[PDB]
Amino acid sequence: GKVYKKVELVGTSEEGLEAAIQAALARARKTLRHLDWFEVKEIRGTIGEAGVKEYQVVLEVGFRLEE
Amino acid sequence: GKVYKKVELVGTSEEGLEAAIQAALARARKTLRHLDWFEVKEIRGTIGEAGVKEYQVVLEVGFRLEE
Amino acid sequence: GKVYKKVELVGTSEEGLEAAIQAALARARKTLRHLDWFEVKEIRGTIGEAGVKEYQVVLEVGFRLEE
Amino acid sequence: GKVYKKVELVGTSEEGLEAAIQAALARARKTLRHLDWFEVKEIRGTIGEAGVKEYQVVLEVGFRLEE
Amino acid sequence: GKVYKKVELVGTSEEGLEAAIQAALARARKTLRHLDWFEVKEIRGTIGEAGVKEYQVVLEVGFRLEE
Amino acid sequence: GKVYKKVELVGTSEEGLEAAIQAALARARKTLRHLDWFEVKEIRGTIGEAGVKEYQVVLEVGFRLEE
Amino acid sequence: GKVYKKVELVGTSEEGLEAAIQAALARARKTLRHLDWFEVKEIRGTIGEAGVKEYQVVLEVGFRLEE
Amino acid sequence: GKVYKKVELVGTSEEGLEAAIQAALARARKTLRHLDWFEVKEIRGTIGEAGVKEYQVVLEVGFRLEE
Amino acid sequence: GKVYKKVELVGTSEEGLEAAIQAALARARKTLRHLDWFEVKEIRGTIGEAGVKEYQVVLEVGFRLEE
Amino acid sequence: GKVYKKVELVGTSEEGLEAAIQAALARARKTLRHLDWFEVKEIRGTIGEAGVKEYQVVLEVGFRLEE
Amino acid sequence: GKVYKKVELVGTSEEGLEAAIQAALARARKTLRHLDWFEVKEIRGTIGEAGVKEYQVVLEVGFRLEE
Amino acid sequence: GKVYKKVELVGTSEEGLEAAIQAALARARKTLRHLDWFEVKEIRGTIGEAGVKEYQVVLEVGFRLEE
Ligand SMILES: CC(C)(COP(=O)(O)OP(=O)(O)OC[C@H]1O[C@@H](n2cnc3c(N)ncnc32)[C@H](O)[C@@H]1OP(=O)(O)O)[C@@H](O)C(=O)NCCC(=O)NCCS
Ligand SMILES: CC(C)(COP(=O)(O)OP(=O)(O)OC[C@H]1O[C@@H](n2cnc3c(N)ncnc32)[C@H](O)[C@@H]1OP(=O)(O)O)[C@@H](O)C(=O)NCCC(=O)NCCS
Ligand SMILES: CC(C)(COP(=O)(O)OP(=O)(O)OC[C@H]1O[C@@H](n2cnc3c(N)ncnc32)[C@H](O)[C@@H]1OP(=O)(O)O)[C@@H](O)C(=O)NCCC(=O)NCCS
Ligand SMILES: CC(C)(COP(=O)(O)OP(=O)(O)OC[C@H]1O[C@@H](n2cnc3c(N)ncnc32)[C@H](O)[C@@H]1OP(=O)(O)O)[C@@H](O)C(=O)NCCC(=O)NCCS
Ligand SMILES: CC(C)(COP(=O)(O)OP(=O)(O)OC[C@H]1O[C@@H](n2cnc3c(N)ncnc32)[C@H](O)[C@@H]1OP(=O)(O)O)[C@@H](O)C(=O)NCCC(=O)NCCS
Ligand SMILES: CC(C)(COP(=O)(O)OP(=O)(O)OC[C@H]1O[C@@H](n2cnc3c(N)ncnc32)[C@H](O)[C@@H]1OP(=O)(O)O)[C@@H](O)C(=O)NCCC(=O)NCCS
Ligand SMILES: CC(C)(COP(=O)(O)OP(=O)(O)OC[C@H]1O[C@@H](n2cnc3c(N)ncnc32)[C@H](O)[C@@H]1OP(=O)(O)O)[C@@H](O)C(=O)NCCC(=O)NCCS
Ligand SMILES: CC(C)(COP(=O)(O)OP(=O)(O)OC[C@H]1O[C@@H](n2cnc3c(N)ncnc32)[C@H](O)[C@@H]1OP(=O)(O)O)[C@@H](O)C(=O)NCCC(=O)NCCS
Ligand SMILES: CC(C)(COP(=O)(O)OP(=O)(O)OC[C@H]1O[C@@H](n2cnc3c(N)ncnc32)[C@H](O)[C@@H]1OP(=O)(O)O)[C@H](O)C(=O)NCCC(=O)NCCS
Ligand SMILES: Cc1cc2nc3c(=O)[nH]c(=O)nc-3n(C[C@H](O)[C@H](O)[C@H](O)COP(=O)(O)O)c2cc1C
Ligand SMILES: Cc1cc2nc3c(=O)[nH]c(=O)nc-3n(C[C@H](O)[C@H](O)[C@H](O)COP(=O)(O)O)c2cc1C
Ligand SMILES: Cc1cc2nc3c(=O)[nH]c(=O)nc-3n(C[C@H](O)[C@H](O)[C@H](O)COP(=O)(O)O)c2cc1C
Ligand SMILES: Cc1cc2nc3c(=O)[nH]c(=O)nc-3n(C[C@H](O)[C@H](O)[C@H](O)COP(=O)(O)O)c2cc1C
Ligand SMILES: Cc1cc2nc3c(=O)[nH]c(=O)nc-3n(C[C@H](O)[C@H](O)[C@H](O)COP(=O)(O)O)c2cc1C
Ligand SMILES: Cc1cc2nc3c(=O)[nH]c(=O)nc-3n(C[C@H](O)[C@H](O)[C@H](O)COP(=O)(O)O)c2cc1C
Repeated sequence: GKVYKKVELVGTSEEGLEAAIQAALARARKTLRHLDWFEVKEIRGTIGEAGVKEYQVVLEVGFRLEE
Repeated sequence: GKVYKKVELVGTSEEGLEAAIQAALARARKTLRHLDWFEVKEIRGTIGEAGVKEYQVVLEVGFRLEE
Repeated sequence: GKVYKKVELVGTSEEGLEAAIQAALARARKTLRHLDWFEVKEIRGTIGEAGVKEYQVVLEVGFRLEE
Repeated sequence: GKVYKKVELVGTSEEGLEAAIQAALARARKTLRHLDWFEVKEIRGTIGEAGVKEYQVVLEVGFRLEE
Repeated sequence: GKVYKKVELVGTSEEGLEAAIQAALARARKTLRHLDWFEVKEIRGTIGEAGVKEYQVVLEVGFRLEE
Repeated sequence: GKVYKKVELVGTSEEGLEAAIQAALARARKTLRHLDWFEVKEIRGTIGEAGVKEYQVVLEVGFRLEE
Repeated sequence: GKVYKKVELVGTSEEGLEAAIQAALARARKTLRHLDWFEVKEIRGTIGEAGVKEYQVVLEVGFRLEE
Repeated sequence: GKVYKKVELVGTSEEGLEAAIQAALARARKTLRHLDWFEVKEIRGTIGEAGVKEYQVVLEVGFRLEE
Repeated sequence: GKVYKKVELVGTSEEGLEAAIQAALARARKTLRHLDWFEVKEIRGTIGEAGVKEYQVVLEVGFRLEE
Repeated sequence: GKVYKKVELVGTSEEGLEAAIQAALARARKTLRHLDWFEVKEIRGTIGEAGVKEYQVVLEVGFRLEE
Repeated sequence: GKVYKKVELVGTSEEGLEAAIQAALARARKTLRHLDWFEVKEIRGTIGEAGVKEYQVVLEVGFRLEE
Repeated sequence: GKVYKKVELVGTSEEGLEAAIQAALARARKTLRHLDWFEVKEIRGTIGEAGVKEYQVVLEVGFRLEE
């Protein structure tokens, strides 16, 4: 009946984990419709002078295909 | 030489597992050419009053890239 | 806000995979309320004289906790 | 000597990841005694108009069995 | 005391998943004795014009070694 | 037909691995009926002055559900 | 801030593993901009009369999304 | 140069884990030559009136192929 | 050319996940130079009377080796 | 319909990874018919005075069963 | 607050599994302070004329870092 | 009896995979004694204008502890 597609995005943020996830989802929303669920695959990031520099949440986003 | 792409789809069906897989592949065939193989990643679904409500087969579909 | 619980069941059937899943969900329904989704963890079984004897679907069942 | 049990819960929250984990543990505390440790199995969630709608932390909770 | 061996087979069928599993077990029975249990490792297949062309169930078969 | 449930326990012992497994199964037997099989998921433990202090075997226990 | 996308390709070559990876990346470069990193997921291949016939490197390619 | 083969066996014993492993290796030694190393894949078993009934160590055994 | 080393740390914090990661990286920075990236392996923790007591992020830290 | 068997071999070579894989397949070819595909499970090896001493590619080889 | 380090050791013994684990922890204790917990990653070993020759337990050891 | 330690290194090279592994092992040899075996955990790398820029082999190196 219904068919969904999953797309793997990496959301990044210097503020936090929630912000990194939201960054990815805010970009998906600009282009994709019927965004339904997400799955966090891994949490990575870079290290700077002040500790964590950039949080990087690797993310699978599922959306319903039209037509 | 050849390069293939894999795309992750979720086929759903109220009838059965085979029907769920076929639903995903029937939607892929509308848009993609040179579909070659698939790999079932996981089997999930929803529960209703009569037991299984919707079978949901998470699926990787491999196809040959042109040019 | 909401909290769900997951419970690991193994549904068995001599007839097929769908029947094995349905057996587990039919038993869960007798006792548990607000059954929402399931996840197939593995498919196993026994072998007899006529091939497959019993299909055994190891299954995670998610339901909403009350109150 | 001692025997512990592990139970798989899914804590949900619209506010954040920490709130989702706390939701699950607050519900466990109402019913279970000698809660000791937890293990995050996966982080999932739903998508709405404003990005993340509901954070969902799938969680294993370990507690000491009495007697 | 007892020692079992596991052998990895791939059963294929154009008709369905159950038929693929049965194809592997029917071939094992021709040659091996004391076949006891099986474990499905992965589900793959090929794609044709009519959707799924051949279902391919990768399968571990366990049997008791004699003597 | 039949439906089984799996429950995740952690047996602990200062004496050894076998004693840790037996501790979990001895506690299960007090409360659960038709215990059939177990699966070791992981082996952990604590460290003291004399080496290993407590062996901790994380364990899945499968039993047949009644009625 | 930044958002990356990951795409799963399978590079193939009769010459070697490096050539298979390079095949996939050369095809990505024709169409995608800001290609940054790759991750080898698995190495497979076909067998002919002279041993290995075609090396097949399944590959995840990460690139920065524009705008 | 050298080629090794791996074979998956399941050693069982009512006495203990070490005895289960040794049961598998004692049977391998009767038939196979140049046995070099082993890898424990999982530890399972059955449950009886007195706790553990039979320990079952699933095992990969590596040996050098002749010629 | 370049060689990096990875070290596995567990950062802990009573405040949150981000604080737990930062605690680990702040300790690494005291002793190690050329810290570049991190990978979260798992998220665990302890439970107290107020829910989560201590967040524990198991973490791999990668840094470039000198000379 | 068709049934395939998978066999786990370890090909070794002092010259390189491709040579290690080819060593395994060249030995399989001597004894087995209808060799079709392979899957690299892991890459290991030994260390000597001059760096890598022996590359060791653990390999699954799939072939069609006759008759 | 607190930061722990994990180190991966392989304890070996001809006597048994418990002895292999203890061998690793006895060596760690000579050099490292505040050893707290361990995690068994895998169980391997070598094969001789009399069956198992050497048990080899690959082990992660966690200890609290000072100051 | 014997105790080994494992250390996780990432060897990099612009020339190839073998060169990346050798880079890691050549650096280990400068400082560590009784290097015995290695295990490749993952293969990653960076992308430049000419395809692959730097191969990066994440590697576990095992060596016998002295004394
Ligand atoms: C390049 C790329 C990142 C740009 O992404 P993007 O900005 O989201 O662009 P897309 O065209 O993919 O956007 C979605 C499209 O599907 C439509 N769409 C949105 N929601 C949809 C839905 N739920 N179902 C079906 N179609 C949908 C949109 O209308 C849009 O189509 P449009 O041309 O009418 O505007 C992206 O297209 C990509 O990575 N695709 C694959 C590229 C690739 O891997 N190449 C192969 C190299 S070997
Ligand atoms: C949105 C989406 C789901 C729509 O699905 P769809 O029905 O397949 O629509 P598409 O436009 O992708 O159709 C397939 C395209 O692939 C092409 N194609 C099919 N098979 C091909 C092959 N073997 N080789 C090369 N191209 C091929 C088709 O010709 C078509 O392109 P065209 O419009 O130039 O003729 C899909 O485009 C997509 O996932 N893109 C979004 C990716 C994404 O997540 N973007 C980033 C968001 S932040
Ligand atoms: C090639 C192969 C698929 C042949 O399949 P097959 O049709 O089942 O043929 P078999 O040789 O296994 O015949 C069955 C054998 O198992 C024995 N057997 C059956 N049940 C048994 C049991 N429960 N306990 C012990 N032996 C049993 C039979 O007696 C027979 O042995 P026999 O020839 O001494 O009489 C399979 O044997 C194989 O893949 N061999 C290994 C190939 C390999 O890996 N090569 C080395 C690496 S290159
Ligand atoms: C078939 C497919 C692989 C072909 O890819 P391709 O030929 O290499 O190139 P595409 O046309 O998809 O992508 C190139 C586009 O991405 C853009 N792109 C490249 N780098 C980009 C970047 N970093 N950021 C945003 N966009 C980028 C290019 O400018 C181009 O866009 P434009 O032509 O609209 O200006 C691709 O269309 C695809 O797989 N899409 C998804 C198909 C799918 O899953 N279908 C659903 C079936 S159910
Ligand atoms: C011992 C062993 C390594 C020998 O390897 P080998 O050099 O390849 O010898 P094989 O017996 O496997 O040779 C292949 C056999 O199967 C046949 N065979 C080859 N290709 C075949 C195919 N595509 N389909 C069916 N059979 C095939 C060959 O003709 C040969 O049979 P034959 O001797 O009856 O002529 C291997 O047979 C083996 O691992 N056996 C199992 C050992 C084991 O684990 N048993 C339990 C001990 S605890
Ligand atoms: C059933 C089974 C476990 C019993 O086999 P077994 O008791 O170990 O005896 P096998 O003959 O197979 O293997 C031992 C033989 O290998 C040979 N051998 C031993 N080690 C060897 C090695 N290192 N290299 C090459 N040959 C070796 C020996 O000569 C010995 O006796 P042989 O002269 O008859 O060949 C085994 O035959 C089997 O599982 N085969 C595969 C079954 C299968 O999956 N086939 C397809 C069915 S769908
Ligand atoms: C004990 C321990 C936790 C303390 O960690 P620590 O505070 O970082 O102490 P270190 O010994 O690593 O000191 C850091 C050293 O690394 C050096 N270093 C830092 N960055 C470096 C870089 N990027 N390249 C090369 N060297 C570097 C520093 O210069 C310093 O060297 P110094 O002694 O010349 O001043 C840690 O040393 C340890 O776990 N070592 C291994 C213990 C072990 O497992 N042994 C076997 C037990 S069985
Ligand atoms: C920074 C670092 C990589 C430098 O590595 P390095 O170049 O190999 O230098 P090291 O001093 O650690 O290693 C060589 C030492 O190990 C010894 N060694 C070599 N082989 C040995 C063996 N098999 N058994 C015991 N010791 C051995 C050498 O003799 C030498 O000791 P010595 O200088 O006292 O004579 C290393 O200090 C490190 O990674 N430490 C851990 C970092 C860490 O996790 N710290 C905690 C931060 S929060
Ligand atoms: C060779 C090696 C195994 C020797 O192990 P070792 O027996 O523990 O010897 P170390 O020198 O590390 O001694 C342990 C140190 O940890 C310190 N220490 C012990 N417990 C501690 C704790 N919990 N917190 C902080 N420091 C602690 C000890 O005091 C000692 O340091 P000190 O002698 O300077 O006072 C070495 O430590 C090692 O594995 N280092 C890694 C080197 C490496 O990776 N090489 C680069 C590869 S290219
Ligand atoms: C394979 C798959 C995984 C899903 N995972 C989740 C989950 O992570 N959490 C959740 O709330 N919903 C999950 N969903 C349910 C989807 O959000 C569901 O499709 C949506 O609620 C209704 O679908 P629709 O787009 O047809 O309206 C999942 C659905 C599928 C197909
Ligand atoms: C990584 C990968 C995985 C594949 N898996 C399968 C498989 O699951 N089953 C199968 O029959 N063929 C499998 N194939 C073979 C493809 O179907 C093959 O590319 C096709 O048969 C011929 O390729 P073509 O598109 O160039 O004609 C696989 C190929 C690749 C690249
Ligand atoms: C298998 C297992 C896993 C554990 N994991 C953790 C951990 O994640 N973090 C932690 O602080 N304690 C962990 N613990 C320690 C428990 O919290 C421990 O049982 C408790 O601190 C003391 O036990 P008690 O209930 O008998 O008082 C673990 C214990 C077991 C049995
Ligand atoms: C490691 C292993 C896995 C097994 N898994 C299953 C299972 O998937 N389902 C099942 O019904 N029996 C399973 N069994 C039980 C076997 O079927 C059992 O050996 C058989 O019922 C009785 O053994 P026998 O050949 O000595 O008569 C398993 C046994 C072992 C050794
Ligand atoms: C999740 C993720 C994984 C990455 N893995 C690697 C790695 O495998 N090796 C590497 O050199 N760089 C890796 N990078 C770093 C990227 O190459 C990095 O984004 C690039 O060097 C700079 O990003 P830019 O496109 O914004 O300039 C990774 C980055 C992300 C987001
Ligand atoms: C992939 C593979 C895995 C191995 N694992 C181990 C191990 O677990 N422990 C060990 O002591 N030796 C291990 N070895 C080393 C073998 O025992 C080695 O082949 C033997 O010591 C010497 O080989 P030979 O049969 O040619 O004499 C391994 C070898 C290979 C090929």
